[PDB]
Amino acid sequence: QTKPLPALKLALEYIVPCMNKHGICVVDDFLGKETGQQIGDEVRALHDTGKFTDGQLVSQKDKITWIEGKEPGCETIGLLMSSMDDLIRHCNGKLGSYKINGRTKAMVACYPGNGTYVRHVDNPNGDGRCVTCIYYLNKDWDAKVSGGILRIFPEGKAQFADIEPKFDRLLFFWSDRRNPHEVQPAYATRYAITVWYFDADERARAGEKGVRVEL
Ligand SMILES: N#Cc1ccc(-c2cccc3ncnn23)cc1
Ligand SMILES: [Fe+2]
Repeated sequence: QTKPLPALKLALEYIVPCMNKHGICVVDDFLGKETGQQIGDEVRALHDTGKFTDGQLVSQKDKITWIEGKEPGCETIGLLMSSMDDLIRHCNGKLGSYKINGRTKAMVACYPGNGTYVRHVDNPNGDGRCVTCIYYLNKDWDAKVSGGILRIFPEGKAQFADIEPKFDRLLFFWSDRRNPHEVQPAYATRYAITVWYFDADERARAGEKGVRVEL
């Protein structure tokens, strides 16, 4: 007896108030089992064929790739991105005073899970990114056995959030200092896709994390 929520309804009746109140918003069953397993297979195919780069080489002074959405074998990742963009479009105007004029490409990541991430802020220095969006791909993830919980500590609140990296879960949170977060050790392989959305004013006033594409 079940139906998908129209994006406008999901954005305005849930995402906007959740974000404005808590700065964090979880949406389960975002795309359904079929589209989600297709994304998983595409992500796993990229990994098996050796298209990922060591993530420690990116950050220094996990394994990742950046997906635009139109590449061969990434069609459904492109659809995920379109569906995310639609939600943000229906929100835009009402997520704080942000006006979102773009986003990064999709960061597709494999986290091997062998006791691997410390508390950090995604955007500490006003790099322009205002909303972090993560989509998880781990079928039948059991956190008791496997770990890998994202813990978020909203700043100046007497509460925190424990987000399992669950299949077909879409997560939004403010990328700035409001949401320091850590990832507890994991003991199985994980896949996720992260996109960051840009506020126009902060972006204009400021690698691949600094590349704004249109929605
Ligand atoms: N599944 C899964 C999965 C695991 C770890 C992270 C990860 C790594 C490093 C920093 C960071 N910040 C927020 N998530 N996250 C993201 C997704
Ligand atoms: Fe993070």
